[PDB]
Amino acid sequence: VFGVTTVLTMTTLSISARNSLPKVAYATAMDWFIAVCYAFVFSALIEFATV
Amino acid sequence: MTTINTHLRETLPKIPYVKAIDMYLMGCFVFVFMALLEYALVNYIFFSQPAR
Repeated sequence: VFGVTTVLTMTTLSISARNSLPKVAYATAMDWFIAVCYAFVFSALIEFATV
Repeated sequence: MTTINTHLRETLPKIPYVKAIDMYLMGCFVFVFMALLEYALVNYIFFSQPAR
């Protein structure tokens, strides 16, 4: 449940952040921060699987 | 997946045919559906042939 809810809310946050600014091909700093945090969640799940 | 679909839906107009993005999202929906049905199948026959 931790995993599913974290991933779901993270996807919702990622969608929400993009609407604040116009459609741009490049990636903003906000996008990099969100991607890194999403990677941290994914890494937590990977460490779960390893253990 | 439904959240992604609705957010995509609002931006676009109401066109009859099927778009490429719609084809991809439908494919992903089918993948998730088949995963859930596969779990249901596993749970259905487990008592008789758990090794299966």
